[PDB]
This record gives sequence, structure tokens and C-alpha cells, in this order.
Amino acid sequence: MLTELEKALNSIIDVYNKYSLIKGNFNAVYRDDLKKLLETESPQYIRKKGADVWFKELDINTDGAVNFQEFLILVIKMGVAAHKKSCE
Amino acid sequence: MLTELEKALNSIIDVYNKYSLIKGNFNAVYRDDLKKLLETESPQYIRKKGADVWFKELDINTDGAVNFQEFLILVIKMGVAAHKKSCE
Amino acid sequence: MSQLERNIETIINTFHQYSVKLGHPDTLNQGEFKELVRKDLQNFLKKENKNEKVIEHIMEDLDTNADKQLSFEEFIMLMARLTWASNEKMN
Amino acid sequence: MSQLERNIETIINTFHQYSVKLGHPDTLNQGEFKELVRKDLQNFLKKENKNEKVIEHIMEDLDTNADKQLSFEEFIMLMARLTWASNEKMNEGDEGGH
Ligand SMILES: [Ca+2]
Ligand SMILES: [Ca+2]
Ligand SMILES: [Ca+2]
Ligand SMILES: [Ca+2]
Ligand SMILES: [Ca+2]
Ligand SMILES: [Ca+2]
Ligand SMILES: [Ca+2]
Ligand SMILES: [Ca+2]
Ligand SMILES: [Zn+2]
Repeated sequence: MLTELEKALNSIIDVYNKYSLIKGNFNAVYRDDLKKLLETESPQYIRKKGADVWFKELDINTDGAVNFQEFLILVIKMGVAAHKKSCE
Repeated sequence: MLTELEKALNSIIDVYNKYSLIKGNFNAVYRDDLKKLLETESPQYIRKKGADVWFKELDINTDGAVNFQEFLILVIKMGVAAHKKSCE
Repeated sequence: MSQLERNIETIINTFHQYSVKLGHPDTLNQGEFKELVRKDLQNFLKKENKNEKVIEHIMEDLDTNADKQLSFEEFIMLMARLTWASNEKMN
Repeated sequence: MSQLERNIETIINTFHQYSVKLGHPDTLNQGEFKELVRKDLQNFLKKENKNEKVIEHIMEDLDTNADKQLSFEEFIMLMARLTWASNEKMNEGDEGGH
């Protein structure tokens, strides 16, 4: 059986696929899918940045999609911000 | 012997290390090192963004350095921009 | 809290469970990092855990400010790399 | 032109060498992409080149708008990934007989 930490990491994959499976390339999250992801999965202080702003930051190759690696940029940034809030 | 494309990809690694070996961690390009990297390695339309602006864009985990993976974000953006310019 | 937020809180709380046991309460020293990897990544880093040299290579590569301690900001890069690698393995 | 700029120019020139052959001249269809991979990534993708279905899957993963061709923007993600993989391999080290 996996540890709680390993299960958390595998669950992050599952969160991405919840949105990547919606349409198109199933290893791609499109702009509207990201808005849904942010609204549903992220805290207020992450949502406040706005879905279009986040999409442009995450879509590093400007191909109109956020792949899983690009999604992990959001995860990194959410983790750093959440850790800062936890210490405050 | 490697192909020209393969040697180009290997050369990108060499470029990063020219700056990551300046000081500290050899998988870290610090803020002043990145300014030097941009001034030497990137065209004016990339440098004009400002080395501080680039550093904030590229340091996705806000640990105060650009590691090799983060540097590849810059390489992706430079490539897309150079292609758009040469193929307007 | 969403599924994603709960997963991030698990990462944060796991890090803190080790970072608090010694020295600066918000950073991991080499010994606490090795203990975390050995216990909480015993499957994802199963092969690496057998070679203390490889684990030290991982630490040094994450320690971007070269202070022999891992901040959470340095540490989360490993979390993202292992998430990516898990996905690759399951596929 | 810097070393980095010449490396990027090489990526672009290689993409164009194959993108112009068929269909849209600024995208790689599956046949163009397979030819590029077979010749210009014969070493970096040596093992993958042995199974045409593996190369197909790489293309499908990069084709994020699902139009069965790779734009330069889609293609450059592979270049970054192969650069990363090369870096990883140089750090593990090589292995030598009977
Ligand atoms: Ca999708
Ligand atoms: Ca993208
Ligand atoms: Ca350095
Ligand atoms: Ca960084
Ligand atoms: Ca500590
Ligand atoms: Ca450190
Ligand atoms: Ca074509
Ligand atoms: Ca496409
Ligand atoms: Zn072109």
C-alpha cells in the first residue's frame, strides 16, 4: 500500500485528469476547463488571479492547452502559497 | 556522431552550465547570473522584457534561483518567439 | 477544502512533521530529508533509497541556495517531479 | 548571434526541413514527424524509433489541439523534454563486454 504522501501525489494526477478527460486531447486542459478547475479546486486567493491570467502563465509553449507538466506549475505555486499561509 | 539537432540540444545544456557554474549550486542560476545570461545569450526583443521580469517569470517555486528545468521554460519561449519572428 | 487542497496540505504537513524535529523548524536538514524519503517515499523512491549517495545527489540538487537545508520551496520541486514520474510509470 | 540563438535556429531549421514537404508547410503531419525523428533524432530516440507505435504516441501527446499535425509550438515541447532527458543521461553516466 502507498504512503499518505504518495497517495496525495497520485491524487494530484487524478485532479488533472478530471479536467483533461473532458474533451479534445485527454492530456490537455483547455482555457474553459482550467477556469472550471480553478473555481472548483483552488482557494479564493488563487482564484482571484483570474483564469485567463493563470492560463497564459501556465501555457508556456502558447499552444492553447495546459498539459500535465504545465499543470504542475500551478501545483508548485499553490503549494508554496499554501505553505506561506500555513506558517502565517 | 550525433546529428546537428542533437548537438544543438546538448549545446543548450552547455549554455546553462556556463552560468550555473558561476557560484553556489551548479543547478542554480541566481538573479545576477540570469541578467548576465540574458545579456549574452538572448536577442534584444527578449532582453527588453527586463532581467528582473524574466527572473520572476522563471523562478516558479520562488526559491531565488532558475534551475535547469526553469531555464528550459526560457528556451521554449525564446524558440516560439524566434519562430514567430522568422515565420511572421 | 477540495481534493487538490487536501493533497497540498498533506505535502505541507508531511514536510513540517520532519522539519520541526531539529534546528530551524521550517527547513529540513540532510538527516530529516533522508528520514522523510525513507519512510514517506518508500515506494516512489524505492530504488534510490538503497543508495545513500543517490539520495544525497537529490538533496544537493534541490538545495538551490546551497545552505545544506531544504526549504519547502526547494522541496516542492521534488514533489512535482515524483508526481510526474508516477504518472509516467502508471501509463 | 549567440550560441543559444544558433541552437534555437537549428531547431527551427530542422522543423522547417520536414514541415514543408506535405500538407500545411508550417506543421508536421505524422509522416513528416516520423521522418524527422528517424533521421535527426536517431540517437536520442534510438529505442523509440524501433517501434513506430511509440513514435505515434509521442506525436498524439504533443498534438494538443487534436488536428493530426504538430505546430512549432507543439513541437518545441518535445525539444525541451529531449534536452532534459539528455541532461539526465549525462549525469547517470554510461556503461561499457563478454
Ligand atoms: Ca482534454
Ligand atoms: Ca501548453
Ligand atoms: Ca550556480
Ligand atoms: Ca526556482
Ligand atoms: Ca529543521
Ligand atoms: Ca536550501
Ligand atoms: Ca507539413
Ligand atoms: Ca496540432
Ligand atoms: Zn515556420
